[PDB]
Amino acid sequence: NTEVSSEIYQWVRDELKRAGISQAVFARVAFNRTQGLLSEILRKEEDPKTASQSLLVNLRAMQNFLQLPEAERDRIYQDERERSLNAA
Repeated sequence: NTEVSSEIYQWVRDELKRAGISQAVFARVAFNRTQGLLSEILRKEEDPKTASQSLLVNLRAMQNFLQLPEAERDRIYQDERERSLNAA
């Protein structure tokens, strides 16, 4: 109804295939922490019902990001090279 369901994992797969970006990006914008973790979380696909504390927090952040408007995600997905260097 309004709880953390398996849809969270399915959303990430759909968002990644729809948007068309690397895991490093979606992982940095979804839940900044450490690369490679998203792989283990997606591989197991364990439901929050039988998930750990650290796991529940991961899906919680991913949900808020997916719930946010596309306009916001677009600005985040685009803005990557904030420190755009210059050629002398």
